[PDB]
Amino acid sequence: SRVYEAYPEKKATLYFLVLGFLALIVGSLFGPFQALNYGNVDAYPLLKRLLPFVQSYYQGLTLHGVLNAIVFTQLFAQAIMVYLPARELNMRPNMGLMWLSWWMAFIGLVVAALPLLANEATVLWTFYPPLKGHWAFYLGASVFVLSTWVSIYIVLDLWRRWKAANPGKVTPLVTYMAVVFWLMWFLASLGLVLEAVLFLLPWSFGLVEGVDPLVARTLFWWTGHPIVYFWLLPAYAIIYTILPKQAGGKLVSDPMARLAFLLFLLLSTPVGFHHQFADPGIDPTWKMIHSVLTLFVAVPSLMTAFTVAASLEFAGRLRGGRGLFGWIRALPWDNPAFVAPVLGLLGFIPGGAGGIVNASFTLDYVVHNTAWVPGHFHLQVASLVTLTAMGSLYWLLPNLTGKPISDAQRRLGLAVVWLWFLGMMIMAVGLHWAGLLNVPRRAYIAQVPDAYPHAAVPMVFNVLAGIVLLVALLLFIYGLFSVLLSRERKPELAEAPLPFAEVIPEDRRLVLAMDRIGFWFAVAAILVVLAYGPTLVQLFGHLNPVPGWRLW
Amino acid sequence: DEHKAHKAILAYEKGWLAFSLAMLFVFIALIAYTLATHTAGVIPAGKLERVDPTTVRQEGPWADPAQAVVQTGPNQYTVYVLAFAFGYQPNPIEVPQGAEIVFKITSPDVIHGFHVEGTNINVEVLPGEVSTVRYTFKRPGEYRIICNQYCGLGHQNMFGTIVVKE
Amino acid sequence: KPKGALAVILVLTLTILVFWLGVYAVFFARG
Ligand code: HAS
Ligand code: HEM
Ligand SMILES: CCCCCCCC/C=C/CCCCCCCC(=O)OC[C@H](O)CO
Ligand SMILES: CCCCCCCC/C=C\CCCCCCCC(=O)OC[C@H](O)CO
Ligand SMILES: CCCCCCCC/C=C\CCCCCCCC(=O)OC[C@H](O)CO
Ligand SMILES: CCCCCCCC/C=C\CCCCCCCC(=O)OC[C@H](O)CO
Ligand SMILES: CCCCCCCC/C=C\CCCCCCCC(=O)OC[C@H](O)CO
Ligand SMILES: CCCCCCCC/C=C\CCCCCCCC(=O)OC[C@H](O)CO
Ligand SMILES: CCCCCCCC/C=C\CCCCCCCC(=O)OC[C@H](O)CO
Ligand SMILES: CCCCCCCC/C=C\CCCCCCCC(=O)OC[C@H](O)CO
Ligand code: CUA
Ligand SMILES: [O-][O-]
Ligand SMILES: [Cu+2]
Repeated sequence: SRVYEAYPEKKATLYFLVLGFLALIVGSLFGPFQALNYGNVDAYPLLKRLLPFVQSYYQGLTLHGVLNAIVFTQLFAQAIMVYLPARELNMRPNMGLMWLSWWMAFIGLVVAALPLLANEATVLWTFYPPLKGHWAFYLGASVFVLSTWVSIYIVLDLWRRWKAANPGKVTPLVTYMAVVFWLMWFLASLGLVLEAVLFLLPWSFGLVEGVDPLVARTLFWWTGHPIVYFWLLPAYAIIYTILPKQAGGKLVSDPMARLAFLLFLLLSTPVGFHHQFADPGIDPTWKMIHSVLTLFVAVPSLMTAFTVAASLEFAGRLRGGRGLFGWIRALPWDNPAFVAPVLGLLGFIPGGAGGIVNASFTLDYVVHNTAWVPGHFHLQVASLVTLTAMGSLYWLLPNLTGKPISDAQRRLGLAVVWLWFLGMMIMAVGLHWAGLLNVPRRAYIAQVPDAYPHAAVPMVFNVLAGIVLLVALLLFIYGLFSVLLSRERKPELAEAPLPFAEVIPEDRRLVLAMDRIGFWFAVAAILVVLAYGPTLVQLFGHLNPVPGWRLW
Repeated sequence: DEHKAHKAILAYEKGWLAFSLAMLFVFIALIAYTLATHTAGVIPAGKLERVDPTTVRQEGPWADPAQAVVQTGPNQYTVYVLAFAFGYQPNPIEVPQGAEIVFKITSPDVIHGFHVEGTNINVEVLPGEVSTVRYTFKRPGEYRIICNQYCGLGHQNMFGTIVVKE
Repeated sequence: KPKGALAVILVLTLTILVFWLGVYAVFFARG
């Protein structure tokens, strides 16, 4: 193609998307089965005829976790948060590096997959020691995640190059977001990298007899929280800089948008103890500090809610809608690229609400490790992030391929988006509710059918969600292939501008402060030292490694 | 109109951001409170107390389950619980109602949950560490312990029992 | 005034509050 000759970043981007969705599809095959399980219905005999390599509910659960929460979300982030700044800056990302990042991701994913498919690493996506997986799982996962360090390089490159040609100009919006995002992702990433290099790899290679569980978990959750922000921000970039165009309006504030991002750089990483509220050997004063900081990181989404709601209202008003509710009907509800994100945001209301409870230190003892947690996150990632990614098919795919979306394809997109949204909501009810009834997360409950009689009601929701989502998923498979494998090509589509919104003047002072990135980067990194340093120093000073086990 | 909508949008967002901040602060204050009551007993002890999971069943307080329940105060019992694949010892745990129970829980294998159905006890149990938590059972009877951390193929059926005597 | 935006944050504030005091109530019942 002449267009790929001129915009090679289109094709690398496409590869990240497709691989991402393929990861999503396979990971998601296990969802309906898990939903049916949380409804006390056992359809694994079915799954095991259809996919004979699957040995247990927990192998399936690992695949689901790893492929949906690690692989898909990452590919997506790398697609969005590279290509978008590249288009706004109208500059070419380093193509050698972009390809390198892709191969790393693909290679690492392939290597990790082998043990997973072979049933040699049925730990889960959290891989907590001393459950001990195959070295290939840890190594494949490490190289997969490391793929992102290249992405970080790519975007800082593009950035500095733009600044050099444009001294004394403020960073453009998407690029500002992309930069604070990647720098955030860098600090965040170090927890897991540390964990894999100092403990998990030597351990799985047989170089050390055991790992200290508590240090593993503490390092893990260093990365483990900001990762969800690393998953979320690609969606927010789109929600902020694109959706307002799609809805028929404008972004009501660039500075507000920058502020939210900035806050995530500063606050996404020093918070991980909120996943360790029930852990021994971690001081309660530290748990409380981390809790307070977690309530703070809620703030940029509290902000986002308003910035975004106000933008959608503005779009709705521009298109004629009047009243308290009129601006809602006025929006482009026929357009899957608008619908998917907005619906995602609706679910995000109870989502963030669950998050907020989780954050509150003692309140966590009510819900910790119950079905409530899955209830919270499906709202956030399986719903908001996923739907946002889904709706990008309908504007990004054509932009990247020149492949057109038929009227028929659009209608199916709408169906897919709504059914997925709704199935996620139904499920969200069954899980939260089952969680409050003390049902454990990560558990093959259908195989202990008389264990949770009090959950009879939420169980019907989970079954229902289960069937609804299987339908939605089936229809997304057929949907995605129909576009991807489609005949027609209209190259005028690939040469179109991306639908970036215009901004509605102004706190230039604020924008300038927010643009002192190096400064904010350092601050954020200082916060991680202050919030993790004291505890890690004490943990490392008293390591207590323990034998690994394979209980599957 | 565009200029005006912008100022009004911005003006109210500040309203919201200050209220949201207030609300968050009040939650902080309400968590602080819980921290000061007995309800806070279920927060683990932040102190490191290392053990050897390879010998814990052969020597030390976890070696003989029938002696796990030790009176350590006038109205206080310490209980050495082992969480393991796939169950808890002793079974059952027997404690008096109204007494304050310092659970000291460890694992010989892998991580397990220790979630006492009906109560706020919900603590990760890591091999090599003793998790310490405290609770006063106010109502007598039978409480189920659920393992709520994946621990291998027997996870779904790993349950224990605490009996609280009148 | 951004009346619709405001209504979105009302719903959100109420959701947070139903959730939070909800769980706080459950924490104490189990305490
Ligand atoms: C991408 C996905 C994720 C996000 C986002 C996320 C958000 C939060 N999380 Fe979380 N969560 C926790 C804290 C929260 C808090 C404070 C937030 C906050 O960031 C939430 C703030 C968000 C809001 C306050 C919502 C704002 C509303 C918006 C933006 C929508 C407005 C609507 C509009 C505009 C539409 C209007 C349109 C119209 C047309 C009307 C805690 C603890 O403190 C735990 C551990 C609990 C335990 O015991 O394990 C945890 C665990 C999880 C797990 C489980 C990990 C595991 O495997 O063990 C995952 C996957 C995860 C995902 C995600 N989480 N969460
Ligand atoms: C087809 C749609 C989906 C359905 C039917 C569904 C349903 C399920 C169920 C019922 C659980 C809880 C299992 C348990 O606690 O034992 C679960 C686990 C999980 N879900 Fe999904 N799933 C969906 C798609 C996805 C998506 C797209 C995300 C990520 C973007 C996601 C990521 C996760 C992860 C990370 C877990 C927790 C795994 C663990 O504890 O190890 N799901 N989902
Ligand atoms: C288009 C996407 C939306 C899909 C929504 C589909 C609606 C689900 C079916 C409802 C009919 C009622 C079904 C009741 C018939 C059998 C139920 C039953 O007997 O329960 C199972 C069994 O007892 C234990 O294995
Ligand atoms: C128990 C939970 C399960 C039940 C699920 C309920 C959750 C909320 C669902 C939808 C709200 C969406 C509100 C906005 C709807 C947009 C449709 C609209 O306004 O249509 C106008 C017309 O099409 C001109 O374009
Ligand atoms: C046509 C599109 C609309 C249709 C949407 C459906 C309506 C929503 C409500 C319930 C469906 C429930 C289906 C659940 C299937 C069986 C539930 C089950 O297994 O129940 C066990 C029972 O409580 C103990 O034996
Ligand atoms: C139990 C606790 C009770 C909770 C009950 C729900 C409370 C709703 C939340 C916030 C209300 C804030 C709205 C007040 C309006 C702020 C005014 C403002 O900021 O306006 C500036 C502008 O200049 C003027 O024209
Ligand atoms: C403009 C207004 C400014 C005023 C702003 C104040 C907001 C008021 C809300 C909460 C205060 C916290 C009250 C703390 C009392 C908690 C007691 C409780 O809930 O008791 C539980 C249990 O019964 C014991 O063991
Ligand atoms: C829309 C979603 C609707 C959500 C619906 C909310 C329902 C859950 C309510 C409370 C959970 C609190 C459970 C507390 C358990 C108390 C049972 C108890 O005390 O049992 C043990 C005792 O030992 C016996 O002797
Ligand atoms: C528009 C999209 C926004 C979505 C907003 C969803 C927010 C969830 C709010 C309420 C659900 C709870 C239903 C009612 C509360 C149940 C309390 C209850 O019954 O408590 C049990 C108690 O033990 C007595 O039996
Ligand atoms: C709409 C889609 C989103 C999914 C919906 C999520 C539902 C969970 C919501 C709120 C739970 C709030 C806690 C409510 C617990 C009720 C019980 C109560 O109020 O507690 C008193 C009693 O002492 C008990 O034992
Ligand atoms: Cu022990 Cu799950
Ligand atoms: O992660 O919340
Ligand atoms: Cu987190």
